[PDB]
Amino acid sequence: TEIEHLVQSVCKSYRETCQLRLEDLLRQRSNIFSREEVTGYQRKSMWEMWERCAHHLTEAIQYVVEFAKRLSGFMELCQNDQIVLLKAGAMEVVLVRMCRAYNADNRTVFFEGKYGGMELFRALGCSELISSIFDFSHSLSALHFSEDEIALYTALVLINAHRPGLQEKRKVEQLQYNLELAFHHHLHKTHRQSILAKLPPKGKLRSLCSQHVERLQIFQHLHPIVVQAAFPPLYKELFS
Ligand SMILES: CC(C)CCC[C@@H](C)[C@H]1CC[C@H]2[C@@H]3CC=C4C[C@@H](O)CC[C@]4(C)[C@H]3CC[C@]12C
Ligand SMILES: Cc1cc2c(s1)c(-c1ccc(C(=O)O)cc1)nn2C(=O)c1c(Cl)cccc1Cl
Repeated sequence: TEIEHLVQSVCKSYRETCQLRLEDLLRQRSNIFSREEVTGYQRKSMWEMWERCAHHLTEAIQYVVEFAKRLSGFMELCQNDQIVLLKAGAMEVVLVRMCRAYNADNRTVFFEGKYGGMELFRALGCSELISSIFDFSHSLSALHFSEDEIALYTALVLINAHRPGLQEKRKVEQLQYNLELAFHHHLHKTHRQSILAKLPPKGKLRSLCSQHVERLQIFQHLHPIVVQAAFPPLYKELFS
């Protein structure tokens, strides 16, 4: 019963913070940037595409923070542990969330109101990183994640008692074990335990996210965006 309540409260936090509705993303699959619109994005300055992408990624991060803040027990952790878990996992969650807005049939992503391929981002000059982000979304797309699966799986991406630097490791372990039981219970109930052998290897998500954040840091160093900072303790760890 506590476990059914936890499934309900994780799914509710996800629903309130998912940013884009799955029904909207699936309906808009036929709404694809024209050749003319793609060329318009490619001709934009590296620095304007950077400003647009940095602002979208900031907002995506801020929704993952509100998601974490609404997870049962997260706000009862010490601030040090909250920041450790968000600093390690918030961008891993953004990259997982991306698969909902990715169409494997044509290798497009929902960006600024329509679907486009990775060639939309040509001006940024990051083709190998962007290709690795699209390939990651392409792998995840094969799971056909349900909304509840993405919610419980992303909760576990964040609530990981193995992150270095935790001060109350036993408190994070308690949350982790309850979220693992919630997730395994839900998969059993839905006859979806077969996704467990297909989830990304932990190291893949960590290295891809580490490369992504390092690229964002390089862009931010060369051309700082102004951030609407909502979570000062976490902002202070990423920006300088
Ligand atoms: C490496 C940097 C400079 C470039 C990254 C380019 C691409 C991969 C970025 C730029 C804007 C990003 C999107 C911004 C917002 C969201 C909404 C979120 O709900 C899921 C991920 C998603 C859909 C992001 C996917 C990745 C994305 C499309
Ligand atoms: C694990 C994390 C990575 C990451 C986080 S958290 C944040 C962030 C954002 C907002 C707040 C807040 O207080 O509103 C707090 C944190 N930005 N960010 C980045 O990689 C990033 C981005 Cl998205 C854009 C430009 C430069 C950079 Cl470095």
